[PDB]
Amino acid sequence: PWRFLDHTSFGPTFQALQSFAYDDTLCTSIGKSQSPPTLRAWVHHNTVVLGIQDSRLPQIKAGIEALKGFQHDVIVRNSGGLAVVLDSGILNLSLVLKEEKGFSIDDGYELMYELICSMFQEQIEAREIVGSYCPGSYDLSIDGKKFAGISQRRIRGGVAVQIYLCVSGSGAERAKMIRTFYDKAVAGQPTKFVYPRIKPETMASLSELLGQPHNVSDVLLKALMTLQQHGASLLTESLSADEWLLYEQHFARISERNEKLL
Repeated sequence: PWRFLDHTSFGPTFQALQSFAYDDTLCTSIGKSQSPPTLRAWVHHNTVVLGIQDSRLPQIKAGIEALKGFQHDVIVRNSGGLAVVLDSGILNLSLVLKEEKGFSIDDGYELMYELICSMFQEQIEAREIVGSYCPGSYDLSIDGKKFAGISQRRIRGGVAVQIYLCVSGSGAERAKMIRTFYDKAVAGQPTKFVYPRIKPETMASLSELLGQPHNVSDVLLKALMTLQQHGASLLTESLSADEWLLYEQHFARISERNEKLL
C-alpha cells in the first residue's frame, strides 16, 4: 500500500527547499520501515535550482542576477547535478521506497522510466540529451527532444527516485534562460567542469511533443491511474508526527547550506 502526497497545488511561497526537506524526511522514515512507500508530486513557482558546481562558476553573481532578471528565484542543491528549471508547467514526482539488496541505482532509474512509458503507453528514449540543461544518462525524450530529467537521492536507508516532467509551455524557452545563465556565469573563462553547451531546440514540453495541451493535473492523474492499474493501493495521507520532526530538522540543515553556498 503506497502513500500519496500532493504538493502540486500550493502558492508561489512553497519553496523548492521545503520540497527537498520532504524527500529527505521520506527517505529517513521509509528507511526505518516506519512509513509505506511514497509517491510525492510537487510543483514550484519560477525557480532555478543550481548544482554545487554551477555556484562556483567564475561570474556566478552575474549569472544569478540574470536569472533574477527572469523573475526566477535561485537556490543551489548541495548534491550538485546541474541547473534545472522549476515552474508551474513542471511536474515533479518523487518515488520514495526502501533501500534493499538487489535494488540498484539503475533499478531505481528503470522503475521511474517504465512508469513514464506506461503513463503514456515506443517513442520515449532514456538517453542523455546533449545540448540540454542538467543532462543525464536517464534523460527522457521523444523525437530526440528532452522532456524530463531523472536523479536519485539515497540517505538513511531510503531511496528517492525523482523526475521533473516538462508538461506545458515551451521546452526551448526554458533552455534559453539557462543558456543565458551559463553565458553570464562562465563569461568565456575557464571553468572547473564541463558545463552544458545549451541548444534550446533539443528540449520540449510534453504538450509540444504530444501535439495537444496537457496541464500538470492531467499528467498527475495519469500517474495515479497507472500506479493503481498496476496493483498499488494509493492513500492520500499527510506526514506523521515523527516525520514532521525530521522535516523541521532536515529543512533547517538544507536552508542553512543554501544560504551559505550563496
